[PDB]
Amino acid sequence: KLTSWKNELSLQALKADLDAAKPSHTAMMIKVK
Amino acid sequence: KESVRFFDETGQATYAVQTGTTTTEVEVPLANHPTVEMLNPENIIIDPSCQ
Amino acid sequence: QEFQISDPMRKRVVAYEYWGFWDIEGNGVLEPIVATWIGSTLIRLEKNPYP
Amino acid sequence: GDINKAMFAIVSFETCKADLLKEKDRYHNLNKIDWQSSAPVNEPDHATTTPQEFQISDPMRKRVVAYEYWGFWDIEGNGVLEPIVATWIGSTLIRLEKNPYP
Repeated sequence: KLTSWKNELSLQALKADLDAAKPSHTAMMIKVK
Repeated sequence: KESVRFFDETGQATYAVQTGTTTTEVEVPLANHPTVEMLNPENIIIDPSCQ
Repeated sequence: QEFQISDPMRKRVVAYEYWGFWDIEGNGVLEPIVATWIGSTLIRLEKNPYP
Repeated sequence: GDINKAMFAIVSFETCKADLLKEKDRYHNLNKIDWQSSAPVNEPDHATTTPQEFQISDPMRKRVVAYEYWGFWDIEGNGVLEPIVATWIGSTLIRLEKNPYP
């Protein structure tokens, strides 16, 4: 739709990688806090 | 400037006489410069599997 | 938290950018892309413009 | 007490399918393996900083643990050792060749 690629991204797939790394990032910020 | 412009293109020494003009459509550059910012570590997430 | 601007043009919103490598083609090669979405709506999807 | 006289060495490292696809002919039988098993979650013998709960939905960018065997082997019945490199993932041999480095 937005691009001509035959493997165009989807919003859920992009957000799937977001919350996947969220626990690791959240734990790191605890020591930063 | 037009005379030397044509000289650069072809090498022919030609006089330039202003006879007319037209309203063209151009795009004036503005704020064309790089930027650097410091990100809050809480607002950025990196791949844990980066080793 | 209580601050806001009445003008819709100057409204403050939060945006997310996704920078990384994705297999944009079925051949099996990763390519650098940049994606931006606001409010669970995709608005930008293109390859990395930087050289 | 000498690395030069060592006859074999095994190193475990993480990789992805896209990383393996960088070489178009170095690996064989890549399709037979599954991307759910042999994960870092299922390999307690491999130490890593990757979180145990972390995973990637994309099969291309899936994280898997791979083993490399570097050493000298008597690849011929004559009785002379030769340097070889072997790689296997999930109890499946995918790479077997001599040492390419000069």
